[PDB]
Amino acid sequence: GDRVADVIESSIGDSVSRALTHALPAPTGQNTQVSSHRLDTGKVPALQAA
Amino acid sequence: SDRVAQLTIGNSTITTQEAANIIVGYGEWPSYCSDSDATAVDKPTRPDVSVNRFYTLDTKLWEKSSKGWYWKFPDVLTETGVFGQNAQFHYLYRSGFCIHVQCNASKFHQGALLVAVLPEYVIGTVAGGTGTEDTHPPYKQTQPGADGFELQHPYVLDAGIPISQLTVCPHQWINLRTNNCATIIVPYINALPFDSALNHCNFGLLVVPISPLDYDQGATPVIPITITLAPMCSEFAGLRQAVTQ
Repeated sequence: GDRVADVIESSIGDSVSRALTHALPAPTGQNTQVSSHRLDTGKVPALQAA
Repeated sequence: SDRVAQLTIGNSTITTQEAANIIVGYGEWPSYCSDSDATAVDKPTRPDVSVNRFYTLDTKLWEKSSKGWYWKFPDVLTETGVFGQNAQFHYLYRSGFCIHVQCNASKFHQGALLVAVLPEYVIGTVAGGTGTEDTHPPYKQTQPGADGFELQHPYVLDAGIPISQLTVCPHQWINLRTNNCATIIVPYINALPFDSALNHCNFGLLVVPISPLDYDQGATPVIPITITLAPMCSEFAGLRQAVTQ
């Protein structure tokens, strides 16, 4: 039996590997949606941080 | 979040990481001509994406002694891309514009450009200096094309009017320590619903240094100013053969 708090609230022994991603069905290539012109400040898709 | 921006129209996209918001001239967006404002009866052609896109037309070098320049619209584009072709083949034209003036430097350079749009920008001459000669500006000066034209006397905008009051027009400033571009959206401005893209320039774009460029010996001395612009809601009518003027 356990009693000291640090042992009770311990995560030692967790065998389930948490996954940040998951597979999705993808039988065909993705479709293309209609898009229009965007003239915004704040929104900036083209800029990245490799 | 106001300093960062992306402008996408047609197959062209512009990005900036040092913007100062966006000005929408006279508070209204470009729109197509309504059925009650219109008068010409033929069905117009509205090419959409092939003409409403960004065109980068010219680059000027900003120097410690620069006086300023101006370009006329739609003159700057009458000979470029599908837009130009439509302007030449049609008698009637109308559109708005998204103007994006670019100029970046370094945190050690300084200076400020006033970027403004002045409708019906009529050019005057110095009247032979004494004011007794009734001279008139030549075609190459009233419609300079894509190369634009340098101001002779910026203080009076080469038209007898104070540049100190030019801010009464849609404008932005490119103050090097703050931003590296100006973005102005202009709706169609005229007393007629449509007009000739060749005979009439709806407005002029002025880029004038008010606070001179400066930097210390050793910093990059070549500071370009580039002009990029996009027609918006372009409409054309009165089709016939192509005409350049």
